[PDB]
Amino acid sequence: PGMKVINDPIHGHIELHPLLVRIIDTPQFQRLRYIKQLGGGYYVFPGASHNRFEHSLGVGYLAGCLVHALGEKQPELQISERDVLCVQIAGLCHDLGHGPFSHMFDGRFIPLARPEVKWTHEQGSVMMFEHLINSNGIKPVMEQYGLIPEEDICFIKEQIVGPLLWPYKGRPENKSFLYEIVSNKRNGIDVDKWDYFARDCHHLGIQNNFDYKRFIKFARVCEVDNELRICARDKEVGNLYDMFHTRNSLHRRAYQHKVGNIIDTMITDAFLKADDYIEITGAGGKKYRISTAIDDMEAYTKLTDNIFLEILYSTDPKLKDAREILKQIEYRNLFKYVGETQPTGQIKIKREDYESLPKEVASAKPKVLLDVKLKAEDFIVDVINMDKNPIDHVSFYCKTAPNRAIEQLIRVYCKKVDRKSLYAARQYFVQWCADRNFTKPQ
Amino acid sequence: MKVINDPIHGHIELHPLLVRIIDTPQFQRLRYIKQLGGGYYVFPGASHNRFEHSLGVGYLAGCLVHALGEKQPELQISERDVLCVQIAGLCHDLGHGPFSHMFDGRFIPLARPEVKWTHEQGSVMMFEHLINSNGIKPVMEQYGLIPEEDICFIKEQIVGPLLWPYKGRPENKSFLYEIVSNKRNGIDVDKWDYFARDCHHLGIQNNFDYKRFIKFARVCEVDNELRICARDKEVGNLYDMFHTRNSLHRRAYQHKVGNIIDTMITDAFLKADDYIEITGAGGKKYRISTAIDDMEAYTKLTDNIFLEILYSTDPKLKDAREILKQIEYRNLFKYVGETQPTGQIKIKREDYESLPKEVASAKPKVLLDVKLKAEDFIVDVINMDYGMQEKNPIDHVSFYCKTAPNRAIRISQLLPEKFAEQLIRVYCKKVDRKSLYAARQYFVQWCADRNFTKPQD
Amino acid sequence: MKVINDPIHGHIELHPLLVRIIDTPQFQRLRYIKQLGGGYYVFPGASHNRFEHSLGVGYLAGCLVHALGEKQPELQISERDVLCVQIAGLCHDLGHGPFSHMFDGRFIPLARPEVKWTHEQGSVMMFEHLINSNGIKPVMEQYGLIPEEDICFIKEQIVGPLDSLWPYKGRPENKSFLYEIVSNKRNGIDVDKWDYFARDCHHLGIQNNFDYKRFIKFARVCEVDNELRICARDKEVGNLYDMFHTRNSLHRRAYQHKVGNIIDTMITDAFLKADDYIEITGAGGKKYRISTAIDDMEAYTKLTDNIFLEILYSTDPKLKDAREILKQIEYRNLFKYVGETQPTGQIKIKREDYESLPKEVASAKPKVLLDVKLKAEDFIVDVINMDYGMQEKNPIDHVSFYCKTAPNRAISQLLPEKFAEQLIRVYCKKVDRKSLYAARQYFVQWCADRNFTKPQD
Amino acid sequence: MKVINDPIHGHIELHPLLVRIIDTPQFQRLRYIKQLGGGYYVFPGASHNRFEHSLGVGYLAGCLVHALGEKQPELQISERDVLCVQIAGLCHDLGHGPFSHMFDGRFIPLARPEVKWTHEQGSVMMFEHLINSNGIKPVMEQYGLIPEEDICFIKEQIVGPLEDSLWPYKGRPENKSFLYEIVSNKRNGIDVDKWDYFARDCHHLGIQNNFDYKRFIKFARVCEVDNELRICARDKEVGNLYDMFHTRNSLHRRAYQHKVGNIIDTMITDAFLKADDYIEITGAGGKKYRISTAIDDMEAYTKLTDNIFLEILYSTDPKLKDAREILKQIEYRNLFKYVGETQPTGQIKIKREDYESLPKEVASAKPKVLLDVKLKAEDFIVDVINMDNPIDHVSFYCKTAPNRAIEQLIRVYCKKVDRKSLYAARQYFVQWCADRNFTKPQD
Ligand SMILES: Nc1nc2c(ncn2[C@H]2CC[C@@H](COP(=O)(O)OP(=O)(O)OP(=O)(O)O)O2)c(=O)[nH]1
Ligand SMILES: Nc1nc2c(ncn2[C@H]2CC[C@@H](COP(=O)(O)OP(=O)(O)OP(=O)(O)O)O2)c(=O)[nH]1
Ligand SMILES: Nc1nc2c(ncn2[C@H]2CC[C@@H](COP(=O)(O)OP(=O)(O)OP(=O)(O)O)O2)c(=O)[nH]1
Ligand SMILES: Nc1nc2c(ncn2[C@H]2CC[C@@H](COP(=O)(O)OP(=O)(O)OP(=O)(O)O)O2)c(=O)[nH]1
Ligand SMILES: Nc1nc2c(ncn2[C@H]2CC[C@@H](COP(=O)(O)OP(=O)(O)OP(=O)(O)O)O2)c(=O)[nH]1
Ligand SMILES: Nc1nc2c(ncn2[C@H]2CC[C@@H](COP(=O)(O)OP(=O)(O)OP(=O)(O)O)O2)c(=O)[nH]1
Ligand SMILES: Nc1nc2c(ncn2[C@H]2CC[C@@H](COP(=O)(O)OP(=O)(O)OP(=O)(O)O)O2)c(=O)[nH]1
Ligand SMILES: Nc1nc2c(ncn2[C@H]2CC[C@@H](COP(=O)(O)OP(=O)(O)OP(=O)(O)O)O2)c(=O)[nH]1
Ligand SMILES: [Fe+3]
Ligand SMILES: [Fe+3]
Ligand SMILES: [Fe+3]
Ligand SMILES: [Fe+3]
Ligand SMILES: [Mg+2]
Ligand SMILES: [Mg+2]
Ligand SMILES: [Mg+2]
Ligand SMILES: [Mg+2]
Repeated sequence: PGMKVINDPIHGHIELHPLLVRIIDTPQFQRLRYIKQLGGGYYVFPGASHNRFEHSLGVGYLAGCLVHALGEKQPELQISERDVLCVQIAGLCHDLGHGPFSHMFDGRFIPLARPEVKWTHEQGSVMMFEHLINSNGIKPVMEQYGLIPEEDICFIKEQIVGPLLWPYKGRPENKSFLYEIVSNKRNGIDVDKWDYFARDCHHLGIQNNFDYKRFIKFARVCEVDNELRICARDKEVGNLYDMFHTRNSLHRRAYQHKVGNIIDTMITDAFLKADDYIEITGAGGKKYRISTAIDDMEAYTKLTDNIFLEILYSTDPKLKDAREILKQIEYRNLFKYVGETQPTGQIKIKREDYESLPKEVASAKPKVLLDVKLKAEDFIVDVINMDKNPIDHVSFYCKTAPNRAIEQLIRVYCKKVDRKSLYAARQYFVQWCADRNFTKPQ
Repeated sequence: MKVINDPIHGHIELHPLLVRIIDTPQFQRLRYIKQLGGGYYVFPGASHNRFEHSLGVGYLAGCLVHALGEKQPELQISERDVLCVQIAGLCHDLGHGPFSHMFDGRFIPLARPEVKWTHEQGSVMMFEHLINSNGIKPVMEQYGLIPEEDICFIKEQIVGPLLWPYKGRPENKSFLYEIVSNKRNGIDVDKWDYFARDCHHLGIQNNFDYKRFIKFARVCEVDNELRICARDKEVGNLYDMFHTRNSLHRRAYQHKVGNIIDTMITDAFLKADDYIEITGAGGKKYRISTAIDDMEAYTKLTDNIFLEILYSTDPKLKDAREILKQIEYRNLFKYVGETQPTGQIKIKREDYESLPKEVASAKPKVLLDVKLKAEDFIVDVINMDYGMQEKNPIDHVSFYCKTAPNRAIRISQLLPEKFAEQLIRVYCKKVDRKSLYAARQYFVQWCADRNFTKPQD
Repeated sequence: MKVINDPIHGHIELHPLLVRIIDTPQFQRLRYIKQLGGGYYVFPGASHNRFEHSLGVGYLAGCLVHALGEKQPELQISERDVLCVQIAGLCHDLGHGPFSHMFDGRFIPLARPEVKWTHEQGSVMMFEHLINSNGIKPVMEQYGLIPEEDICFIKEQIVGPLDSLWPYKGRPENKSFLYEIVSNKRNGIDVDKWDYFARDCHHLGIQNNFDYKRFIKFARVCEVDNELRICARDKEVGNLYDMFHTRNSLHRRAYQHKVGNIIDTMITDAFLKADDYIEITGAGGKKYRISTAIDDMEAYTKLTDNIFLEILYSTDPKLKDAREILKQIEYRNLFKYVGETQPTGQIKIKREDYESLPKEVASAKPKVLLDVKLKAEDFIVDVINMDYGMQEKNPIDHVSFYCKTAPNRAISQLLPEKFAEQLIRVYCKKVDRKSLYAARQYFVQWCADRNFTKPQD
Repeated sequence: MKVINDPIHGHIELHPLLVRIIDTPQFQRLRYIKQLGGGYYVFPGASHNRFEHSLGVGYLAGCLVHALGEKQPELQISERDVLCVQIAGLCHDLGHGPFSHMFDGRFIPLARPEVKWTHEQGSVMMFEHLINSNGIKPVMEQYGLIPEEDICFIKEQIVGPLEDSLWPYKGRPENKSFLYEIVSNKRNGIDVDKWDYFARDCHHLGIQNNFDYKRFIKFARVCEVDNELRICARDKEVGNLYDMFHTRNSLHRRAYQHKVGNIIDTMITDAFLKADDYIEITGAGGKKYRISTAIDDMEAYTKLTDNIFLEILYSTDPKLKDAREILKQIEYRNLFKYVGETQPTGQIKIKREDYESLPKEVASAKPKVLLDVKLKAEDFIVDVINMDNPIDHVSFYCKTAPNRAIEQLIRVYCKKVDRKSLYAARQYFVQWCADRNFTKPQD
C-alpha cells in the first residue's frame, strides 16, 4: 500500500493512506491553503502565517494516532481498519467549512450580513465534504478500501457536526468512544485542539508544555456511567494541567488580542461594504455574493482570503468604500478602542442581535450634555466568546485496575479617531453598559 | 517604539522611522508573497511570507551593528548608521515578485529573455517608490538622517555599488556593507534569518546559533580593509552554519516536486501573461512580465495572481487555469532526469527559453513510437547562487584571538563541497507510459551533444 | 523498571538490575560527595554530587550502545553487553573520595607518597565490595549476565586493561569499540565527559555548545587501521570543536579557579592535621584512618564529605588544629596566593614528590636576604594537572570521521592549544604584608632553581 | 565588592557589608541544608542548598529596591534602605533546620508539640546571633547603617511585625511601607523569595519556568492603594503573573507534594525522633542540646545541619540502632507504604500541636468488619500537607496614569510492608476519616 509522507514542523513525518491523498487533492480541500488559521491575528503576529490546510493534515494525523493506539491496546473494542480511516477522514475534513479568515467569517461577518441565517463552519464542513466526495468521485475509492459509503460518510459528518436514546446513526452505541476523538465538547479535549494548540504556539512563539504523544500512548477506553469514553492515565494529570494552561495562554495572549480583534472587525466592515458588488460564480453559473456563497458549495469553493486582495486591488469605484477601509489597515489607521464590558450573569448576547448593537450604543444618552453626536456606523461592537476546574470533567483510570474509571466579553471600537469624538464614544459606551446592565467599564 | 513578537527572534523593537516605513502599501505587499514559492505545495509548514522574513533581517541587522558599536566605540558607528543598516535589512527583499525566486529566476527569463532583472534591483526601485509615495524623507530628516546620503547607503547595502566604489559611506565604515548582504563569504544577517526561519517552518534542525556569533563578532583590519571577524572559538558554529545551508539547499530549495510545481506555476503565468491587466501609474496597463517596469503596478503583483487565474471564468485564461487546476488535482509534470554542465560553461538566463526546443530537436538513434514537440518539454535550471563561481567561504572568513584582538589570525575536507551549483532537470508534460519513454531518450541524446553529464539511471 | 527525572537528560529509564545496584549503601554514598569538591565554595550553584553524575553516565552509556547496536546489527551487540556498559557507566565513579579529585589528586599523595592510588582503582574495589555485600551476582545471572566474565568486562571498562596483543580479558577484539564508551583515553570522547561537561555547565552557569544527542545520532563503528572504533559523521566536526572548547572553558574557568584550588588545599591541610585523630571502622572491626580508609572498602563506604563537618563540629581538643583551618574557610581567611609557574620544557612534577615541594620552596635562597624568613610549614605548593601523567596531544588527531557515501571507511589553532598542562601554584599560610613579600621571593628563586617559567607580576 | 557567578541570576555583586555577613559560621551553615529536603531522594537534580537560594534572594531584593528608588526618587529610598532590604533578603532563611521544611513542618511539632517554632523565628534569632558573634554592628555603621533602627527593620522584613489598625512596624515609618513587600509578602504571596526558588527549583528539577522576574522588576512601581503605599505591576504584565502562578502550581503538584518525596521526609523525621534522646550538640557554655532542643540556643543550632543524617547513619552506637535502621531502609529503598489520602472537611485546619495525636487516633479507630491484623500507633505515619484567581489580590497601575492603582492534605503511610498489614491499615484509615468526618478516601 503506497503512502505519501509529508514533513510537518509540528508532528514530523505524517504518513497518508492513498484514500486520504485522493480526498486531499481536490479543489475543495486545497482551498484551505488560502484561509489563515488565526485570520486578523497575522497582522499582529508576523509568525501566524499558517493556514487551515496544514492544521487539517495535523488533525487527520493525530486522529489516526489515537484510534490506532486504542485499537492496538484494547482489541476487544473491535476497532476496524475501516474505523481508523473514517476517523482520519473526519480529522482531515473537520475544517472544510471555514471561510475567509476563519472565525471572523462565521463568527462576525455572516451574523452581520445575514442576521436571520444560522451558519457555523461545522455545518459548512459537512456540506463542503458532501460536495467534495460527489465532485471528485470519492465513493468508489472508499469502497475499494472497504468503506461502505452511505454508512461511513454519515459517521464522518457526525464526527464533525454532531448527531444529524442513542442519537448517532453512523456507528452503534458500543463504539461511542470514537466520537470523542475529533470533536469532544463534554470535556473540550480532542485531537483538533491538540493540533492547533501546538501549531499556534509554534507560530506565535508561545510556550507549550503539553505533550500530546504521551497522552495518546496512555489513552484508554473505560466504562463510565454505562458509557464507553476515552480516559487518561491518572499520572498524566500534570500533563493535562499543562494543556489547560497552554489553552488559557493562547486565548488571553492571542485569540482575544485587542488589536487582533480590532483588525478583524475592520476586514469584516470592508466585506460588508463590498458585499453588494462582489460576484462569485457558483454552480449552474449563478452568481452569489460573499454572504450568499455559503448557500452553494461550488461558489463557496472559490471563497477564501483572496477576497481581501480582490477588494484591495480593485479599480471599481463601487468598491471604493470597501477598499479604503482595507487601505486603513495597510497604513495602520485602525479603529480606536473605546472599552470593554461583560454581561452580568444573565443570558448571552446572540449573533442575530449583533447588527442591532451599534445602534443601541449610539442611541444611549450619557448624562452630561455632549456636543458631539455619533451615528451608529461610527461604532463597532465586538462580541468575544469563551469557554471551572477542568480536570474534574476528565475521566481517569488506574493502572492496576483499567476498564475502571476513578464567558462573553464585549468590546466597542470607534471609527472616529479625533479626541472628542473618542471622548463622546466613551460616554455613549459607559451609558449603554449602564442601561443594558453590563459590568461598569474600567 | 513598537514591539513585535516573533517566533524566531522573540521581541523585535521598532524605531518610529522603521514603523513609518513598514506601514506602507509597498512594504505590506510582502505579506502576500510566500518565502519558498512552490515549496509550500510540498512542505505544508512553509506558509511563511517575505514580510516576516524582512522584519527579521532588519532586526538582525540592528543587533549586529549595535553589538559592534558597544564593543568598539572607535568604529564611530552613529545612531544614524544603525537606523540605516536596519532599514536596509528591512527593505532588502522589497523587490521580490510572486512566489519569490520563481519570479526572477525563471518566469522573467522565459517571458523577456532580453531583459536583465533581479529582485534586488526591484528592491532598490521599490524602496524609492515607497519613500516618494509616502513622504518618508521629511520623516528621515526628523530623526537625524540625511536623505540623499543615507538613501544611497541603504540602496548600496542591497544591490551593491551603483578606487573605493561606494558613494554612500567612506571606506572606514566599509564593514557596514558586510551586514545585510555579504557576497564574499556569504555570512550576513539575511541568511541567518532565513536559515533559522526556513528551518523553523520546514522542521529541519538549524544548528547555527546567530546569537553566539553576534556576541563574539569584531571589526578587524584584514588586507588594509575593515572586516567583520569571528572569534576563533566560533569555528564550530560557522561549520554548523555551512551545513545548515546545505541541508536547506538539498532538502528544500532543490526538492524535485517543489521545482516541478514552480515550473507549472510559471507555465501558467506565461499562458496568462497576455490577457492579465495590472493597473500601474497614469492608469496605464501592465502585464505580469511587464509589471516590473512600473512600481505602482508591481505593488499590486503578488501571489494573488495565482488565485486570480485559478478562480477566473474568462475563457481566454482557460489554458493558464488548466495548468493550475492540474496542480490542485496533483497531476504534475513528470520528471525525466537530471544533468550538470561539468567543465563546460553554465547555462545563462537569456538562453532558458531556447532549451526546450533543443530537447525536442535532439534526434535519438532509435525510432520513437511517440513524437514530442518542445510544447511538451520543461527544462529547469537550478542554481545555488546564479553567476557566482565556486568558492570556499571558510577561506574568506577572518578570525581573531582572545590575546590579540584587532588583528586577524593568520591563515576543510569536512565542509560542504558545492556552494554554487548548476543542475539542469527536464520534465515532460505528457504523462502516458510511451510519451515519457520518448522524453527520456530525447533528453539523454540532448545531454550528449551539449556534452553534459550522462544522466544516472 | 524505574524512571528517574533528571534536569540535564530528562527521563532516565533504569533496568531493574541497575536499580538493584543503585539502591545500596556503596552507591548511595555518592550522594555525599561534591562533584567539584571545593569548587562549591566559589560557585554557589555547584552543589551537585557524584550520584547524579553517575546516573547520567549510566544513562548516556546505554544510549550510545543501543544507538550503535540498532543501526549496525552486524556488530552483534547483545542485551548482556548493553547492561554491562550501563553498569560500567553507573559505577565508574564509585571510587571517588571526600571532595572528589582533591582526595586522590592531592590528599592521598601528601598523606602516603609511597602509595599509588587512583579513584578509578577505588571504583573497581568499591564495585567489587558492592556486588559482594549486596548479593548482586545472582541478580546478574537472573538477567542473563555471566558474572566472572562480565564483572571483568565492567571493571576493565573503568580502570583499563588489568605489547599490541589484545589486553582485555572481558570482551574479544571484535567488540573492542565497547571499551571506547565509558572511558576513552585515546581521544577523550566518552559519555563520562559528556555528562559532566553538560552537568558542570548547568550548575556553573557556563554555556555548553556540545550537543551529545546529535553526536550519538550520527555515531558509527568503522574500520580504522585494523581497528574497530567509534567514528563521527563529517557534518559533526563543528559539534566536536565545540566539545573541545567547552572542555577548555571548564578547565580554565572552574577546575583551575584560583580560590577554588586554594580552598581545596586548605581542606587537604585540615585532613592531614586530622588524619592521626579520626577512626573509621572498617571490615573485621579493624580501625582505619582517613588516609588508610582506601585500604578497606567497608571503612571507605562511610568516608564522604561528612568528614568535613565532623572535623568542623568536633569538640575533641586533639582536632583543634584541623578545626581551626576549616573555621578559617568559613570566615574566608584563606591561604594567600603567591604565584603561578609551569614546568615548560622540563620534566613534570610527579605525585610522589608533592610532599617534598614546600621544603624546596622554603630552602631556596631568595636573596637579597629579607628580615622575614619562612619554614616549609608556611608554604603550600599546589600542583594542578589537566590530565595527570599524560603527554601533550592534540585530540582531533585520533578522532576518525566517516562519509555518508562511504558509510564504512574512516577519512587547528582555531582549537584549544592546551590539553595536558601542569600548573604549579604557591600559597603562603601567613597573611602579613612582609611574610607575604618574603614568600614571593622564596618562590621566585625556587622557580629559577628548578628552571620553571618566571612568575608574572 | 565581590562578584558571584550564579546559574540562575548570572553575575551577582555583593557589597562589602553583605560579604562580611556571608562569611560567618552562621550563614555558611546554609551550605549544609538541602533546599527541598527529602526531595533529593526522588529528584537527583535537587542537590541545591539554602545557601545559594539565600544569595539569590539577597540579590533579587536589592534589584527591586534599587529599581524602585531610581524610577521613583520621590519615594525616599536611601542606600541605607537598599542595604537593609538586601540583608533581609540574604538572611531570611538563616533559621531553616535539617532538610528545611521537614524540620519546622513535621519534626519539631512531633518532638515538642507544646513549642511554637517557625524557621522565620529562627532566622531572626540566628541573625541576632550572627551580628553579635561577628561584630557586624561597627561595619554597618561604616556604610551608614544605624544598628538598632536597622536591625529591627531587617528582622521585621523576615518574621513580620514583632509585637491594632495602627501601623505595627517600628523599623520604618509608614511612608516606607512598600519596603516590607519585597522580601516577604503574605498579602498576595508575591516576593523576591518565591521568584528565586521558583526559578531555582525549576532549574534543578528540570521543570519549565515561563515567569520572567526581570521584566516584572523593570515595570514595578509604588502606588497609593487605600491609604497605603504598595508595589504594583503594570497592567498588561498580567500575562507574566499568570505564568508565575502556573509555575507555582506545578512545583507544588510535581515536587513539594510528591508522594515518595514526602514519605522519605517522614522517614528522616522518624529516624530523628528515635535518635533525638541520644544525640548531643554543644551549644553555648558547653551545654549539651538535643536535636529538638537545639532551636533554644543558636550556638548549638549553628552546628545543626543535614550532617546529622550522616552522623546517625555512620554511628556505631547501639542506642542509635533504631534511628540507623530507618535511614538504612531509605538507602536500601525499602520505604513506608502509601495507605491513602483525605482532606479535612470545610473550615478546619489540623494544627501542628496535634500531629502527634494523629497516629494514635488512627490506630484507635474501630474498623468495623474485624481484621486479622492489629496495628499500633507506631505502625502509622500521618502526614499533613498544607497549601501555601490570585490576580485579584495583585494591584496594577496604568502606563498613562501610574501613581494610582487599577487547603490541607492528609496522607497516611504504614511502616509494615507485608500485604495484609496494608489491608488492615487501609481499614483503620478509612474508618478514622469517617468518624472525624473527613472526605471519603478514593478507592
Ligand atoms: N505598525 C505595525 N505593527 C505591527 C505589524 N505587525 C505586527 N505588529 C505588532 C506591533 C504592535 C501590535 C499592534 O500595534 P498597533 O500598530 O496596532 O498599535 P495600536 O495599539 O493600534 O496603537 P497604539 O500603540 O498607539 O495604542 O502588533 C505591522 O505590520 N505594523
Ligand atoms: N475571534 C474569534 N475567535 C474565535 C471564534 N470562535 C472561536 N474562536 C477562537 C476560540 C478557539 C479558537 C479555535 O476555535 P475552535 O476551538 O473551534 O478550533 P478550530 O479548529 O479553529 O475550529 P473547528 O475545528 O471547529 O473549525 O478560535 C469567533 O467567532 N471569533
Ligand atoms: N499529493 C500531495 N502531496 C503533498 C501535498 N502537500 C505536500 N505533499 C508532499 C507529499 C509528497 C510530496 C509531493 O509528491 P507527489 O504526491 O506530487 O508525488 P510525485 O512523486 O510527484 O508523483 P507519484 O508519487 O504519484 O509518482 O509532497 C499535497 O497537497 N498533495
Ligand atoms: N527556486 C529557486 N530558488 C532559488 C533561486 N535562487 C536562489 N534560490 C534559493 C537558494 C537560496 C534561497 C534564496 O537565497 P537569497 O540569498 O537570494 O535570499 P532571499 O532572502 O530569498 O533573497 P534576497 O537575496 O533578496 O534576500 O533560495 C532561483 O532562481 N529559483
Ligand atoms: N567571600 C565569599 N566569596 C564567595 C563565596 N561563595 C562564592 N564566592 C565567590 C566570590 C569571590 C570568589 C572567592 O573570592 P574570595 O573573596 O574568597 O577571594 P578574593 O577575590 O581574593 O577576595 P579578597 O580580595 O577580598 O580576599 O568566590 C562565599 O561564601 N564567600
Ligand atoms: N583539582 C583537581 N582537579 C582535577 C584532578 N584531576 C582532574 N581534574 C579535573 C579535570 C577534569 C575534571 C574531571 O576529571 P575526570 O575526567 O577524572 O572525570 P571525573 O568524572 O571527575 O572522574 P572519573 O575519571 O573517575 O570519571 O576534574 C585533580 O587531581 N585535582
Ligand atoms: N530506587 C530509587 N529511585 C529513585 C532514586 N532517586 C530517584 N528515584 C526515583 C525513581 C522512582 C521514584 C519513586 O521512588 P520508588 O520507585 O523507590 O518508590 P515507589 O515508586 O513508591 O515504590 P514502588 O512503586 O516500588 O511501590 O524515585 C534512587 O536513588 N533509588
Ligand atoms: N514538606 C513541607 N513543605 C512545605 C512546608 N511549608 C511549605 N512547604 C513547601 C511549599 C513552598 C516551599 C517553600 O515555601 P516557603 O515560601 O516557606 O519558601 P522557603 O524559602 O522554603 O522558606 P521561607 O518562607 O523562610 O523563605 O516549601 C512544610 O511545612 N512542609
Ligand atoms: Fe480545527
Ligand atoms: Fe532575504
Ligand atoms: Fe565521571
Ligand atoms: Fe526562601
Ligand atoms: Mg511523490
Ligand atoms: Mg501598540
Ligand atoms: Mg513507582
Ligand atoms: Mg581569596
